[PDB]
Amino acid sequence: EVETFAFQAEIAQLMSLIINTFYSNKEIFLRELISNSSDALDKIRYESLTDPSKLDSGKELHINLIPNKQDRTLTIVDTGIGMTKADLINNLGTIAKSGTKAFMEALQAGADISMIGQFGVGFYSAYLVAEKVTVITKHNDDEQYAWESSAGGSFTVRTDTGEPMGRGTKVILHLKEDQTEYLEERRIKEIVKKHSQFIGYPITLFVE
Ligand SMILES: O=c1[nH]c2cc(CNS(O)(O)c3cccnc3)ccc2n1-c1cc(Cl)c(O)cc1O
Repeated sequence: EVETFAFQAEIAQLMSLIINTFYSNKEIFLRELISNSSDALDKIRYESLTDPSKLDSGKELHINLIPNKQDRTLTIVDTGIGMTKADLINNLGTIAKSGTKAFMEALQAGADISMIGQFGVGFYSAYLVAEKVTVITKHNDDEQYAWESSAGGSFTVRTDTGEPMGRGTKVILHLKEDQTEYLEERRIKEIVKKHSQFIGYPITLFVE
């Protein structure tokens, strides 16, 4: 059973802006996704201070970067708080309608696409490099779900019966044919060092 949803008009417009605008500094997508993972990890860290049983689904708080040259995918895995099915559907737990507005008002006021994260809609910068994005998530209060979208105004949600994660979120970037540089170890290392060198959780770059 696959459910198909329409993006809210402001999100479809934000996604069209990211896909169609000429902007060479595409590498910021990784900073934005690592920042989202760090926010999810802060959230489970905080919640577990009062209820340590919330870490029954996994005590390790980390981020893994997994390139796969054969599948042409870059996967960002975190063991953060995860998202419920409702959260996924409601713009991946973001304030995307009000954030898209504030980002649009900022762009007209002298901002560039790299400031997207300040408006809480940094997730959608994944479409700077990916033709398709799959989000696998597991929250303690819900089952494991897979969100997916190739943009074009719609997304799907289905239960994920493949590899249970325990808790957290997996962002699978199906890279555009001319964005394969983001599968190279030296390029990922460079971007992590430049934009995410002081994240409060271990970032492990997997090798092939
Ligand atoms: O899976 C989750 N759970 C998350 C939880 C948070 C924080 N959620 S909360 O605290 O409910 C919130 C919502 C809206 C505004 N302020 C705070 C942030 C990112 C999360 N993520 C997450 C989201 C994206 Cl898009 C991602 O790339 C990776 C992630 O781990």
